[PDB]
Amino acid sequence: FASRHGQKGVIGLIVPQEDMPWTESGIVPDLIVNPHGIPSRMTVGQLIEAIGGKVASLKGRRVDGTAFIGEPEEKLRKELEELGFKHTGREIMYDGITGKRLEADIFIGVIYYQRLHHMVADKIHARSRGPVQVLTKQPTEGRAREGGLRFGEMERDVLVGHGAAMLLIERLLEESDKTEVWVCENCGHIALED
Amino acid sequence: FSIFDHVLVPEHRVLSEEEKKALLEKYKITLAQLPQIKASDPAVKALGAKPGDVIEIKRKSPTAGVYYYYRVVVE
Amino acid sequence: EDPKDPGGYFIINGSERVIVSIEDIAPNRTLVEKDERQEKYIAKVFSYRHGYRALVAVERRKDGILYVDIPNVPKPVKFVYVMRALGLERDKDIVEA
Amino acid sequence: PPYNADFDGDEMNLHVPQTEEAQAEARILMEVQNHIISPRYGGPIIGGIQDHISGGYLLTREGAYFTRDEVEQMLMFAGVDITELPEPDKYDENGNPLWSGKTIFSLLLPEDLTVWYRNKLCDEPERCEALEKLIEEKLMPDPEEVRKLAYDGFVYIQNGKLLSGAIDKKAYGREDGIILDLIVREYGVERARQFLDQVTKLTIWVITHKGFTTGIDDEDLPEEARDRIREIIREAEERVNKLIEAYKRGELEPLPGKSLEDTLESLIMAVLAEARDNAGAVAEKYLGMDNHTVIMAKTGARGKILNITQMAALLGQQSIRGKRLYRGFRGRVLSHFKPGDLGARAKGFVVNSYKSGLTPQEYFFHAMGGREGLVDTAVRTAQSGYMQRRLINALQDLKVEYDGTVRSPEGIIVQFKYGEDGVDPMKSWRGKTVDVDRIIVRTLLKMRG
Amino acid sequence: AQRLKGKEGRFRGNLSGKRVNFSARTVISPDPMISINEVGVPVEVAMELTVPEKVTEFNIERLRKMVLNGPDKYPG
Amino acid sequence: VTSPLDREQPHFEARDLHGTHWGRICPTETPEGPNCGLVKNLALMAQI
Amino acid sequence: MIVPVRCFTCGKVIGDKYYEFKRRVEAGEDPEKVLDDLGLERYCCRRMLLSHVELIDDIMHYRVY
Amino acid sequence: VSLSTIKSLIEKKGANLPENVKSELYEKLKKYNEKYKLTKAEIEAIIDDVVKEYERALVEPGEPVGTVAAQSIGEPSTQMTLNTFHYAGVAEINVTLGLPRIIEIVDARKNPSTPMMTVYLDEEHRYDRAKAEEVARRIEGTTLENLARSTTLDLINFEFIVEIDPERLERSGLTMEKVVKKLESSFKSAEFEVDGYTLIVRPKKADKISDLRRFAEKIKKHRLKGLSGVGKTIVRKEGDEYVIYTEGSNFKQVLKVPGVDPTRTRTNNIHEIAEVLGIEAARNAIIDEIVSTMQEQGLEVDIRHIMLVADMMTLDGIVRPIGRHGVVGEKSSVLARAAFEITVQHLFEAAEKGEVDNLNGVIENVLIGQPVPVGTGMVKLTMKLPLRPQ
Amino acid sequence: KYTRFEKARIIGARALQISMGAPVLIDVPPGITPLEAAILEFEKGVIPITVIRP
Amino acid sequence: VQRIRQDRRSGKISDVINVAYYEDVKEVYVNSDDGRVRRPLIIVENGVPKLTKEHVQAVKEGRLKWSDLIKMGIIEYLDAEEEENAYVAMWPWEVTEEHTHLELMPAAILGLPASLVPYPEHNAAPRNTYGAGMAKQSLGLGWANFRIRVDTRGHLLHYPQIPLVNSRIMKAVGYEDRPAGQNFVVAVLAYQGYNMEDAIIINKASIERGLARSTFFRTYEAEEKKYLGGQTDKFEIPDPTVR
Ligand SMILES: [Mg+2]
Ligand SMILES: [Zn+2]
Ligand SMILES: [Zn+2]
Repeated sequence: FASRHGQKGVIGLIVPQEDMPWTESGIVPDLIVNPHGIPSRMTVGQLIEAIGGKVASLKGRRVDGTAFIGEPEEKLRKELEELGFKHTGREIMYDGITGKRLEADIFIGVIYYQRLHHMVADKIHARSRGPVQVLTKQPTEGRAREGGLRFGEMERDVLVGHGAAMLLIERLLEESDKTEVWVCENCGHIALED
Repeated sequence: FSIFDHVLVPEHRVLSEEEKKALLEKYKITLAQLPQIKASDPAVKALGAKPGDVIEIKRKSPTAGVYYYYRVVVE
Repeated sequence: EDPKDPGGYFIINGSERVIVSIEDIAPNRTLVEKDERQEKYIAKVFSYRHGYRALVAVERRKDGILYVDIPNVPKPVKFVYVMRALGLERDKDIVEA
Repeated sequence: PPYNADFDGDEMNLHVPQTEEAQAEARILMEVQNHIISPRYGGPIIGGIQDHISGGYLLTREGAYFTRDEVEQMLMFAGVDITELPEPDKYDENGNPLWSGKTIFSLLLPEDLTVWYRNKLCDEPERCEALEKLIEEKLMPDPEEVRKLAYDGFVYIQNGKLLSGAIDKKAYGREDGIILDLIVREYGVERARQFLDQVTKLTIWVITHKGFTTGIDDEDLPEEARDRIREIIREAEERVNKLIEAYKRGELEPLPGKSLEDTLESLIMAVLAEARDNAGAVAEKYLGMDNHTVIMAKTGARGKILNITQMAALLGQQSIRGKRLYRGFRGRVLSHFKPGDLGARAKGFVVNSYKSGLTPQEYFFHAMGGREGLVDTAVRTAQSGYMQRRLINALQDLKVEYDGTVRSPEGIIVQFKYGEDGVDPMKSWRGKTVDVDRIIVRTLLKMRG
Repeated sequence: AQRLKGKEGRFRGNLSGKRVNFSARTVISPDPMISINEVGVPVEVAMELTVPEKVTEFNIERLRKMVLNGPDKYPG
Repeated sequence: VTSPLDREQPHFEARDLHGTHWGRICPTETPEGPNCGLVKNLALMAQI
Repeated sequence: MIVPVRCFTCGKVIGDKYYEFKRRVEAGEDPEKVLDDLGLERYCCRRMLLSHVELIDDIMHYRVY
Repeated sequence: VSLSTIKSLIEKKGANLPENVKSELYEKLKKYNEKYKLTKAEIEAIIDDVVKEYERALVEPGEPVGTVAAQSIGEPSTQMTLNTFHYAGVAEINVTLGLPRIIEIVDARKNPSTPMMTVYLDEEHRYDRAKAEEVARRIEGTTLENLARSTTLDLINFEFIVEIDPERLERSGLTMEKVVKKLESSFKSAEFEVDGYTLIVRPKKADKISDLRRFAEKIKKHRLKGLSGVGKTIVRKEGDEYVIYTEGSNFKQVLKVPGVDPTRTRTNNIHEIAEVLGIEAARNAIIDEIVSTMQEQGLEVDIRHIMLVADMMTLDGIVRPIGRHGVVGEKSSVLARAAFEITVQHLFEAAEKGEVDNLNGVIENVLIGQPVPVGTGMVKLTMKLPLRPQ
Repeated sequence: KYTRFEKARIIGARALQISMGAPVLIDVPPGITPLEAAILEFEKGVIPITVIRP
Repeated sequence: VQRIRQDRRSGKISDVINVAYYEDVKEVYVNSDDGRVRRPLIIVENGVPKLTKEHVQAVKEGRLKWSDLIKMGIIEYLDAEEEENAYVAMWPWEVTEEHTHLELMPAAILGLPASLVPYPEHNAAPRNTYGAGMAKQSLGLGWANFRIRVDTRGHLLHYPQIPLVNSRIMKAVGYEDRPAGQNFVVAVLAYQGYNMEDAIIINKASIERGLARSTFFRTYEAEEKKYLGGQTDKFEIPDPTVR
């Protein structure tokens, strides 16, 4: 899920409704986001849109958010106070588990969010044995044809750096390709088995 | 002015036969398996050495106060 | 069809193909740059006729002598020489041109 | 942190070893708790991040107190095998008992740990100096004497009892972790794993049930601060204009080795950087410790002071490749300025903050600034990858022999003692071959006890 | 000459690295309730990947129970 | 609007946002990876 | 594509009130007064009626059998 | 206890410790004993604890330190910047930094992009500002075109004409008659007319239509005074000692200039230190350069990996690059070199020479599919067969 | 005494021996896997494999 | 250049002609070729814009169109060459005698997806770029024709909604008729450890009531090829005999 201010993420947990905290005015959040990404990302526009959405939904008409001529922040803050809420956009909530109000006032608003086409149902992929390519006799490529994941040379260097020789040989021979050949030690050439 | 007074240049000295053989025995190495120093190196000129000789270098590394590095002279 | 569809694309074997716009250098433009590697000054033009492109350049090397580069020419020819090849052989004509 | 992963769409692969020897290698060599200390610099790589540090600060800050139910629930949630609560720290009105955050946090530390240092929250060096003097005069101070001089900027632990200071990125954050670094070395990997799990869960519970948020009013500066910032900006702009006027009549002093134009540019940039720093100086001083954004920034959990001074006070100069913006029309960046204008505003100086909004010219200059960072990362990744591949192919097959020497596969000796002291950087005490001070101090406190 | 050169060539594409069996790939999500040395695995992946195990005198009953569970119950 | 250059090279001069781009090319809508700065989109005021 | 039956957050049924709101707001009556008349106090419900767009009417023209 | 007893105890049972460790332990024990009275048993226990920590901190045999060092250098390289600072600040000279500097050092470029030297004055002129300026004047070098306020290629009479600037004179205490004297000493049959902030040159060949400009530039480019290659110089104070930074580089000549402290002068060109001071000084310079470059970016990297890289590069008595024309190119294994770059050329060259690959490395063994000789791949095991259960 | 490489190698050899049919030298809880059986034998000190060092 | 400008504004010559002069080199450039990128601007004459209030009224009432404004000499297109000689003011209230043109709408310098972000000047540029890029990946009722479309892949959001805070450009461009998202009641709070490092937490009841519920489409294709020599494929139930 991603907002239009560049903030993106994945669903980490699905919470039952009675566990979610509720504002003392009767609002239950549809979504909860971490307050930690906001200062680093420096997306103040999302914080302004949060106020603007609730102001629009409370006054009954949409709010213009044009680039350089949209409704200023100070107008929205005063209008929110006019409607009976606090100008900071902070409301008192009660904890959904212990049933008692949180110590700090919580910023809550309405934000436009978009569902992206990167769904886990299309990304999950696992290969037990699968088929193999004709030439190199190695696992195929891609989810569509039961392919195997690429084990890059950087991974091999990581394995070497850990010193795991037997893990490396296991990953590199049995799982991908291995065979037995006849070698004539007299001349080194590969012998023929009839 | 000699290069040995510079802070970047450690102290070089020539190993005679006895310590050369002892060093070669303690690491179980032939003379060809040592780090090489050119006969055209300024330190080789200043100290005075011939090809096939072994130079002991006392380094002043930060990890260990004194560390001994050995190089074989080659033209 | 959807009335909101803007059009402006092609349908080839049932697939929708759209041609993006390439951003080229303006044709028949004399652009001057510094060849500091060989300490020269170069002017470049891209002459177009019937789609064909020809990169023609005139340069001044360290010697102060002008040389002209022409497509399908192995080494740059003398500027006065190639101008002479186009008639206008009079030296005063060169100086006035 | 070891995986450099964030949950914004990242995908990570999983492999299953198929043979018993491979499983044994993975189990013994590659366990996560084995690699708490990074081999690059001998410091922790696994540690608390973001909410862990923030919750630790909330728990261990001065004035924090908790009730019976909160203490029991948080201890049960953390997984601590406690069966009897300690003595209450203070009694609330109506007779309710209260427990301080220090007492609760002390139940996770090993019973005999002792350490003291200075954290990132140090702001009044006299307070820390007094505590250092008290500890130095006698290596075992009286706890009831330390608690009178307790200050959030100086962490001090006595026999597992946290007596002063507050949790910070220096406590168990990966870069500056000390408690975790001491535990992993003095008690083995398993105790460190247990400690890490318990502290993470405890801090998560604290931050969940205390409430932690940021809002649009976190950058609401008072009017006097805005007036001061505008004064600073106007003074800087006037200085730049005076410099340009002096330059235009040949009265400027040419700085050594530089062209006159370059001297003018360098002086202008110095003035503008000084102006932005001066604005940030008051922007920081007017936002106190009670602001959640300031808490997030000062403790090192997320962000830094530059983000705050950009959001609240001033964006400052925008530049590409270390020089002011010049890639526009002839003699001007945008057609909305007169040609030949060298003023600060006309070359990229943005006087607004993200909160107050950017005028279109400032917005265009900011986009110009951001594009350089985007392309810089894009090219730098490939260049670093190629250089690392060359290094890997160069140094792949070197190893430590049984005699201690590092030898090429052809038998050539590269080093007669690995690292010239023989100490593995991962096992080193932060680069140092051995930490003499820590050993002496811990031995003395052990025996003097 | 083309087969033996490049990132997709033999030496760097099929010798120094290759595609492997018994591997899975999916997105990650946070979970603070598990220990640092543990990873949460989907039940769909767990029933697809297998770990060959030999029958011994100390694990016969568990393997027998799993064989009885078949390839559809989770511990099968 | 797509530049015909090679993506792999740095091309620091070509990927930069020129001052004349005002009102002719969007300053923000650009790809993320190696195509950053080489693929661009016309602004709304643009006319060809 | 059609008006949802209940508000996503609280669950109050607001599926029947969309057409009434649209008609009254078109007639000229103040949208906030219309919403308050309908009994939608919490703004979670008011958002659902204010931001909804009717899109069933322009997809009905294409049929698949 | 007495300090002599402590010193004897440290060398008695802590004899295995590195020298810096034995000295640091003595210093710390001496410092602590006066503040807190230490007993004999406490000293013995402290020494035993230090020895135990050193024993448990040693490297495990079979550790693949090379790959770890390569990764510990490569990984921070994704965090460094490219644009550096590009600021002058009067007292500083612009030089390449960040990732390009590291690439330059590792590749051991023959001539760096921004050569720079740090010149330390001898005890004389070291602390005096004016005397340091005089020494810089001795070091600093210039040509004729720099001194020119303006230049006139007069064509009516075909004479070179130069307009002279007072500031270029006063930068060094140089005066016009000195410039004229060097002009007359370094060339013959040229006018070199002496005029107030003006000089005219008109030999017989330049007097005609063909040989004015070409000889004019040759005259214009001549140096009258100063060390060759040192374009600029800047003086600033570090601590209580003044030092000199220079544009360009000529390490050979600076060590002979009077007033310079030759025991402490450095240059950022590795191939100069190698030729002037030897291979070990080049190794130390490489280590210091890498340490400073990575430190300026705020990144923390342990010195040991840098020591490994430096020792690997400075191994054959020269300063080889890390790459195709260096350490990788010196590898004996054919397959190890082939897998890196230019595979076909290496394969055909090996076919010509009849080279033999002994599969002694890691890459070749991985290619074959047999255990590598690192980590657990070098351990050998034995057991006594008649095992009876208990 | 033991390097972690030696410990890993010894445990890997013991686990493979146990899986191939070698008897366990110590009593183990039922249902355990051969790798855990080898690890148990190890920390209990009953190891019949020794390491060669030059 | 003044003579040509007068004819171009009056209507004597085509509007595609652009003229600029360079004083230093004494050169005059006339451009009439194909492929130049231009922007419209209001002509400012003697410190007074040529656009008047009654012109705006006529445009609003539908009496006067944009092409008429072009032909009336009120608005002209400027390419890069001609803009070198211009001096454009940003806002009507900052126009003076020096200015030669007036900006129509500064907010329109952004691209089409970039116009979606509300209050874009309050975000850092990289974040705006990420948002503009991601705006092209979200689900929604892309086209009303989707049911009979034969695209390889497709999506359909069940309950798309109009953004409550939006730019007036999006209504003009027709985006509001085809929205691609929904309005969420969002609370900024560290609810647990399950939302750290940019993870988000969502309510179960709202999901069960039809929040962000979507449908995925995929089209398969099968040809009954006719080979050389008369052999051909056939649609049928495969008999057990066939290999
Ligand atoms: Mg990510
Ligand atoms: Zn044979
Ligand atoms: Zn509702």
